[PDB]
Amino acid sequence: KSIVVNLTSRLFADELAALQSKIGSVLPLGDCHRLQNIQALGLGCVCSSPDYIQIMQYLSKCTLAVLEEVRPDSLRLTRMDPSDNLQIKNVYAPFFQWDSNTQLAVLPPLFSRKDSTIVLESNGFDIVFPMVVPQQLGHAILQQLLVYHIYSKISAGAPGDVNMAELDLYTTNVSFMGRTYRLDVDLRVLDDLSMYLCILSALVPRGCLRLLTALVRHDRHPLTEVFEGVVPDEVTRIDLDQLSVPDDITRMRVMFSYLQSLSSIFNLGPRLHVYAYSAETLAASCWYSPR
Amino acid sequence: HPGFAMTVVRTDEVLAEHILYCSRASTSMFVGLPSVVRREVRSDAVTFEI
Amino acid sequence: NRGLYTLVNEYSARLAGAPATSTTDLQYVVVNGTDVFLDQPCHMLQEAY
Amino acid sequence: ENAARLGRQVLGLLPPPTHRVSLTRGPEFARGVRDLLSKYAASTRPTVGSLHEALRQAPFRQPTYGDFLVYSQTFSPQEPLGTFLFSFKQEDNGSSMDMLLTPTSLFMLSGMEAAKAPQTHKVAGVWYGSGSGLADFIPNLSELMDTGEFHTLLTPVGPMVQSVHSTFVTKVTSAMKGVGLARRAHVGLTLPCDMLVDLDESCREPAGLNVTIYASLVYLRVNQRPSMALTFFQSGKGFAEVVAMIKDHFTDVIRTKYIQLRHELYINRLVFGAVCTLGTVPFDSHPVHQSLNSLPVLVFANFEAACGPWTVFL
Repeated sequence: KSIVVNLTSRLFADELAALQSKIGSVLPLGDCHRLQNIQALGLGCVCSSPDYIQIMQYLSKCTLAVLEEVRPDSLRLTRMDPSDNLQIKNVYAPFFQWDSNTQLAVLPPLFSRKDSTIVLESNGFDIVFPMVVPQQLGHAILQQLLVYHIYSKISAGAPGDVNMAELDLYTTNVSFMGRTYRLDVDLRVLDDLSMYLCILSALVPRGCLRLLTALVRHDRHPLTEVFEGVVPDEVTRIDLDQLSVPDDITRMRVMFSYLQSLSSIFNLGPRLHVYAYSAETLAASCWYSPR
Repeated sequence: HPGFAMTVVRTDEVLAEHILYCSRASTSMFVGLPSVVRREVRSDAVTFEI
Repeated sequence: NRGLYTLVNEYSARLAGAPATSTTDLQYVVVNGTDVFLDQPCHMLQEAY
Repeated sequence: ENAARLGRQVLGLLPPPTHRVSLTRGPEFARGVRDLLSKYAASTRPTVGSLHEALRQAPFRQPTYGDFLVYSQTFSPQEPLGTFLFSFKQEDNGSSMDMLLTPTSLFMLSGMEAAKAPQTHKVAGVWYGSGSGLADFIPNLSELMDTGEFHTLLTPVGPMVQSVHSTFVTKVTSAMKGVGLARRAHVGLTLPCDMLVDLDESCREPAGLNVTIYASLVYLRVNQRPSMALTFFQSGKGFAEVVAMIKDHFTDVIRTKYIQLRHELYINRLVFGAVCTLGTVPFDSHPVHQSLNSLPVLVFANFEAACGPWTVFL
């Protein structure tokens, strides 16, 4: 399991020690054979105006690999098999202090570039590293930066609605494993989930009264009698008569499509299970299970 | 001086070189046989355990 | 509290209750007992020098 | 002499060499292909020596053991070998410790009722004299059950392989993938009959290759206090059915839960349960009933362990 990345021009002395640090790291790779160029590794086809879902869906359709050795004339990889024992070093920027016996995930990069990418000028192609965070932190790091991306669009048009003293108190401070992390924010990555979670935000109250009043019969499931008394009072006053029936179909053929493509991007599985970790050597043995 | 004295407690280690005397024929040992059990076959090397 | 021939058997064999570490800067509490050779005689006599 | 005996044991467990047929010379190609076909024809006949040669091809993947280190009062010396193990990792301890919760030790943290569990309530009290030594080490046994965050802290690990118990520190070895080899027998996962709820029983579904074991951790109230209840399931019906079958099992709990939530609504109170994927038993390997001291315990065989993330259901 070895992949050689040839370099037709030799490396600089500044670009060498930048990769001597990141000697163990998970990198996406557009095909799984070995004779590939510098333009193949990393997210450079999609990150170098980046969009979120195009990168998140790319990682599940990809073959990740692990650096092992950084030599001057070339680079050397290691293809990471399904359910394969390895040894991965924590080198990722910014630092998150992994714990042993966790479930690491692989996310697209969404912070600043000097932590994400390494700028190469020996060949003119900047390689892009992904975001390797524990699973419970990587989903709490994004259910706030998607909240922060909403209020930075409300206060851009209506600036009297959002208090900046309370917006940068909760959204940029994440506490996990008893440790508070302050995250760096100047977001053009999450400008599609904000336009999918909001284009789905209005159709759900219209959709549940349309679908509770359709499923009324003698053979009703008994639990839906109880789950009726949770929806608020204003949702139970929606006039469905202000729309036509051929317009009401397209508020389901579009409505459910933002309940599948928005759901099947968070249940994506390029994850790996660390089973041994040391906090000062930063080394971690694991196994990688796709999906 | 506040209104109370105090007592202090430490622990201190010593590298001591020891003398073990053990009389004749006390223990009786039972030695088995070495049994090689192969466990791992990689593409690079094959490891064993005795 | 037991009979003293049970305490002589327990002395050399089983390590006592939470002694110090070895070759660490701040003298932590020991664990995992892999290569840990500690002999404390103050825990049995209950005295300090 | 004794060094030559080991030379015969290592050279009898080596993998078979790959056939090197030279495709550049004339007669060397003819004598190398002939030894492929004088050797497949002697691996097909039903004689004993042909079956003697057939098992050296060993494409075996291996179990990956995890060495834990638990306090001895949160983990009994009387634990059956093959008990499932969880890991509770709420915070960073000052020392390198870990909290491993067996399903009979997580019965004392939960406080679920003994009408559900008649036999594992007598067992969980006779091993744990007060239940305080567990509950003293979790300061949030009410705020992690109210908000619904206890299942986010458990990571499933696997069955138990070795338990070196001592006075203050217990060494516990698990098997996180594959079939765990004892430390030599194969340790199968042991669940009580009190917790395991089958789905394949009925009054002709396909005999698939594989059957899976799930773990449900369900939030509920007892004595008007937050509690929970952990049950185990076993079926091979695919993921869409079982989540719809677990909702049928907990019909009587949800209807008695939202009588109180119809009064008042907090958004901390809506999340209900979480389904994990523990591992895969092979098909029609029936579990063998055993008893401990009288505790009905189903021990499986060839249980290889997996690890699924906790997915919510409601």
